[PDB]
Amino acid sequence: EVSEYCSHMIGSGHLQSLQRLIDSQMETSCQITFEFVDQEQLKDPVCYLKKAFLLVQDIMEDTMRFRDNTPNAIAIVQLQELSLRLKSCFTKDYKACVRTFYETPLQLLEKVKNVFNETKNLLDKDWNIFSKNCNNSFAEC
Amino acid sequence: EVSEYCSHMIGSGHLQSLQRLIDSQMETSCQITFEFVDQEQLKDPVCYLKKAFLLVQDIMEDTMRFRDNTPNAIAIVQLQELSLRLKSCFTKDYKACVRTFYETPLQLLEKVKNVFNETKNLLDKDWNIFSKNCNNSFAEC
Amino acid sequence: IPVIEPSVPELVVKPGATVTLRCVGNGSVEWDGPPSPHWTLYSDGSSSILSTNNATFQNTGTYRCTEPGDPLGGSAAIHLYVKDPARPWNVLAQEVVVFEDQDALLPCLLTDPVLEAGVSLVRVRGRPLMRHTNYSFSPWHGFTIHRAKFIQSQDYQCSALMGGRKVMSISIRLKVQKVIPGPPALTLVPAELVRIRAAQIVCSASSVDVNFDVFLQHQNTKLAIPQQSDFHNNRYQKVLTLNLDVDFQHAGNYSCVASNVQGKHSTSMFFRVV
Amino acid sequence: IPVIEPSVPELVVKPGATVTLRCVGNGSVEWDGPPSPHWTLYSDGSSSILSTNNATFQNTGTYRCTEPGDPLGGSAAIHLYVKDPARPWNVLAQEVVVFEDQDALLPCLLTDPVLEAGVSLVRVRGRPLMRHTNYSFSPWHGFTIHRAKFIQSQDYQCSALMGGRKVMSISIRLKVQKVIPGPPALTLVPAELVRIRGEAAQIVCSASSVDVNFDVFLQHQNTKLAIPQQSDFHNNRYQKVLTLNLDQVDFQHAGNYSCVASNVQGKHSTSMFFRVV
Ligand SMILES: *[C@@H]1O[C@H](CO[C@@H]2O[C@@H](C)[C@@H](O)[C@@H](O)[C@@H]2O)[C@@H](O[C@@H]2O[C@H](CO)[C@H](O)[C@H](O[C@]3(C(=O)O)C[C@H](O)[C@@H](NC(C)=O)[C@H]([C@H](O)[C@H](O)CO)O3)[C@H]2O)[C@H](O)[C@H]1NC(C)=O
Ligand SMILES: *[C@@H]1O[C@H](CO[C@@H]2O[C@@H](C)[C@@H](O)[C@@H](O)[C@@H]2O)[C@@H](O[C@@H]2O[C@H](CO)[C@H](O)[C@H](O[C@]3(C(=O)O)C[C@H](O)[C@@H](NC(C)=O)[C@H]([C@H](O)[C@H](O)CO)O3)[C@H]2O)[C@H](O)[C@H]1NC(C)=O
Ligand SMILES: *[C@@H]1O[C@H](CO)[C@@H](O[C@@H]2O[C@H](CO)[C@H](O)[C@H](O[C@]3(C(=O)O)C[C@H](O)[C@@H](NC(C)=O)[C@H]([C@H](O)[C@H](O)CO)O3)[C@H]2O)[C@H](O)[C@H]1NC(C)=O
Ligand SMILES: *[C@@H]1O[C@H](CO)[C@@H](O[C@@H]2O[C@H](CO)[C@H](O)[C@H](O[C@]3(C(=O)O)C[C@H](O)[C@@H](NC(C)=O)[C@H]([C@H](O)[C@H](O)CO)O3)[C@H]2O)[C@H](O)[C@H]1NC(C)=O
Ligand SMILES: *[C@@H]1O[C@H](CO)[C@@H](O[C@@H]2O[C@H](CO)[C@H](O)[C@H](O)[C@H]2O)[C@H](O)[C@H]1NC(C)=O
Ligand SMILES: *[C@@H]1O[C@H](CO)[C@@H](O)[C@H](O)[C@H]1NC(C)=O
Ligand SMILES: *[C@@H]1O[C@H](CO)[C@@H](O)[C@H](O)[C@H]1NC(C)=O
Ligand SMILES: *[C@@H]1O[C@H](CO)[C@@H](O)[C@H](O)[C@H]1NC(C)=O
Repeated sequence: EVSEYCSHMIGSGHLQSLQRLIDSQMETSCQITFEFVDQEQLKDPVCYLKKAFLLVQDIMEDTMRFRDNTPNAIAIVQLQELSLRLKSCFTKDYKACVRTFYETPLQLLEKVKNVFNETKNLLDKDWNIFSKNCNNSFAEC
Repeated sequence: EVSEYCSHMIGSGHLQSLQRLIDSQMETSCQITFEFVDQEQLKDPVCYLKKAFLLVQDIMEDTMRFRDNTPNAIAIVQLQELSLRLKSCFTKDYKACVRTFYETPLQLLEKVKNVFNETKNLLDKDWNIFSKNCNNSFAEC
Repeated sequence: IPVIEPSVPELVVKPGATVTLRCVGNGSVEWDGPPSPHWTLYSDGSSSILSTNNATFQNTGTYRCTEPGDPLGGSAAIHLYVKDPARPWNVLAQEVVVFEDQDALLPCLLTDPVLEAGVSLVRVRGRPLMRHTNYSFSPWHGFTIHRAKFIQSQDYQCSALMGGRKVMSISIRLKVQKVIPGPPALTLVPAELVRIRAAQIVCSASSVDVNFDVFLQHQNTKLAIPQQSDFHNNRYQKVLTLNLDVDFQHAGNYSCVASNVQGKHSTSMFFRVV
Repeated sequence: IPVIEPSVPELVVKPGATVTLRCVGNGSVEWDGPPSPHWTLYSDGSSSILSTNNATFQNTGTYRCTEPGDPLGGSAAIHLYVKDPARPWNVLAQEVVVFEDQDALLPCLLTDPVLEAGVSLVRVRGRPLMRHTNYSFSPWHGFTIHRAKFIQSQDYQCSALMGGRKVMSISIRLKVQKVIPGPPALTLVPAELVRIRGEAAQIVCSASSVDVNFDVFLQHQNTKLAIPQQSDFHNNRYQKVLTLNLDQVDFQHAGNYSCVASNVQGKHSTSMFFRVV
């Protein structure tokens, strides 16, 4: 269903909500375990984001949980609706090729923010970037 | 000299700021280690809070760190200023008679909130409550 | 109204069983039901007969009989259960589309009514239902998600509890659509303008969805202006900003026009040069 | 101006050393310096002599000589270092009080100037300084915390680096006090009011200060009314609000409502008029 509206989709307002969510979080040394794409196996910027975008979905549901009707909770919902819209921009075929992490919640938030931010950057340059077959890229894993 | 304004000092605005701070935090399973008063050794409500109030000072400095000029950061500062004012309600003694905990950040925040909340409650009933010598209470530890 | 024999609300049979549904009216009648194999159909003037020798789980569903040519006649119905010990679900559709705040029926038909007490709705890959998912179940129809939301646009599965193990139906994709009233809301300002040979014209459009165009055109020749795009207050904005640091060739009829799947909308102004 | 011999800005001596400070002007002169032991004083008409046989680390500090009979004549100063290998610090005061946004000098005198390259200010029990603590050090005076804040009201310690180990001074308590400008800020509304007898009216007396220690009462004429005040902390300020509700007004309710609030500074007052038609 991919379209020229793959850009204009990740607004700055989205990134602000993420930043505010990040800024609200208490700086603590505690680490949380989560599944995410390994930068080593995927040096390719375009195929890294492709694999990451899929994983961010599970992260926001499982990890990024907030009290109902709180500003952060609403921000998360919007980011999730955003991700549904970002679907049909990413072409995909057949898991794995990923690694377990053990980082602070703030570091997790920075990863997710980076995923959304860099995806916006690339789509501004060209909205049809993430429609490439990374099956070959997903082989070297 | 312990004032009659030992009440009216912990305002509801203080408790709201704490609540907003708690509500802003991401719900995660990660645990953090910290020193806090043991309910087992101190069943006495008045002497529990006394020992707790001293300990929350280090907690807010060491653990409850937030990004500069963020709403939560400002809240912590106010709670810290509040605690300085509260010193003139707590009469001095002497460490120990406390134990190490390993809980989630939200649980730690609930403890601190409970300390501030119950202290306000007691001071409303009588503002000169925490002027009692708990040296005898601190013996059974 | 036509008459179905047997006069029973529902039937429960094993795979392999013989099922024979007969309908009778005054005028010609016809059956409709699940698109399923092994059905034989016998029909004459007033009656019609469905029959199979090898009933399968795919035959599970409501079979409705109507008498065409009788208007307002009404219909008669009967529900068939084929309790396949291996196949608890007969999914009628793997795709469902609704709008927000509508009920969303996921048509997974249970092949054995006694299983109802141990059924649930889940998502693919074992994930749980989205938070605050209001839903209920009917054996004849399937799971209905009440007041569906955009966020619930997911791939679902129907869970049946058989011998301890939960057995899944094939996936069912649900599409929940934002109710988009019409074309993108335009704001072209200023409505009137006149300058001596600076000026600014901003063409803007906003919709809850991102999938919409907007263009600013001088006369009938559209201008190539880079549009600023941002998301705020749960709405997408797209703004074309024209800056003329002016002359007689810039004057004219600037039309601000935006389109989407709904249709095209247009607003305009006049620019004079003295 | 009086004259000190030796004519040197400072001295550095070992514990046990003999130190002799002599001052001379025309007329009586006087020494002032750290309250310290073993000082002997010889004085006469135009001269005065401080002297010790057992100089100790407590003798560390500035010794100032003045001629009390000369007005505007000025003073002369000399600084003494007694470099005790065990005692790097001579603390003059264990308590310091200032107001917010003032410099706060913590008077821990370094007993050996070469140690400066490796001194620091810390808190008791090993605690680090508060965040964004702007401070500097002078050997003759001690650590000065610049633009002190209420949050910095803590027990401090002076750290000296000697042979790897950090050696602590005795604790120094700093009190930073909020600058309370004047009486509580009043807000009495409405400024004007007129109702028909039987209708309703509301008068809210309010006062706010950075400190909690302040009174506020609302009075009809000069007879104060008994209104329960709601008290809350908001926008980093304490509020105390008296809310008067008259659901059923009448002619005797009309009059000179004064809203007046007090504190240790003084009392502030504002007022309005209420008419009954
Ligand atoms: C009752 O129905 C059986 C199923 O018929 C199929 O299934 C229904 C739901 C419809 O889709 C219909 O169009 C299909 O034909 C009748 O067929 C026999 O049933 C078994 C399952 O119970 C199986 O389907 C048999 O077919 C094969 C097949 O798929 O072609 C025969 C193959 O030889 C065999 N595999 C190989 C390589 O030998 C496969 C496999 O065993 C399965 O695919 C995997 O287990 O099965 C089919 O002949 C059945 O005859 C009928 N009973 C009556 C009329 O009494
Ligand atoms: C130079 O001065 C030394 C200290 O003079 C005393 O200390 C100063 C700070 C003032 O308080 C002043 O009023 C005092 O007279 C002379 O003697 C010895 O020096 C040390 C150095 O710090 C110390 O002050 C001595 O007192 C102690 C000690 O520390 O040795 C104090 C101890 O508590 C005590 N017991 C111990 C060490 O556990 C010891 C002795 O053991 C006592 O006998 C206890 O039974 O004394 C102080 O006497 C020094 O003599 C002088 N020099 C010359 C050349 O005169
Ligand atoms: C800026 O440019 C636009 C585009 O040229 C102008 O719009 C035109 O304005 C006309 C006003 O009379 C019409 O609305 C016209 O629309 C049509 C149409 O849809 O076909 C034009 C047709 O020529 C006309 N048909 C006839 C027989 O006259 C038709 C007609 O009114 C309807 O069918 C009757 O219901 O309307 C439209 O293209 C702007 O006006 C111009 N200036 C400004 C200030 O906006
Ligand atoms: C009845 O309400 C009125 C206002 O509606 C109050 O008026 C003012 O109250 C103040 C206390 O809160 C002062 O008392 C003030 O006193 C004056 C005065 O009464 O004349 C104000 C004058 O401006 C001043 N003289 C000048 C320089 O013009 C005058 C003078 O300095 C000395 O005070 C006189 O001894 O003081 C007053 O206007 C009333 O307080 C309140 N109650 C009563 C009983 O009137
Ligand atoms: C879930 O959808 C229900 C639609 O039938 C809706 O029904 C109501 O249920 C309430 C309890 O949740 C209450 O008892 C009402 O009288 C009844 O109409 C229900 O409100 C929906 N649930 C939520 C949480 O909105
Ligand atoms: C059946 O249909 C015929 C033709 O429309 C009509 O004449 C007749 O009355 C009907 N009989 C019944 C029992 O409905
Ligand atoms: C005495 O002091 C005066 C100050 O007025 C000065 O002029 C004079 O020289 C002094 N004399 C002596 C002997 O010190
Ligand atoms: C620290 O002191 C210097 C002295 O000029 C000042 O410029 C600086 O702003 C102060 N505080 C900060 C901002 O850390």
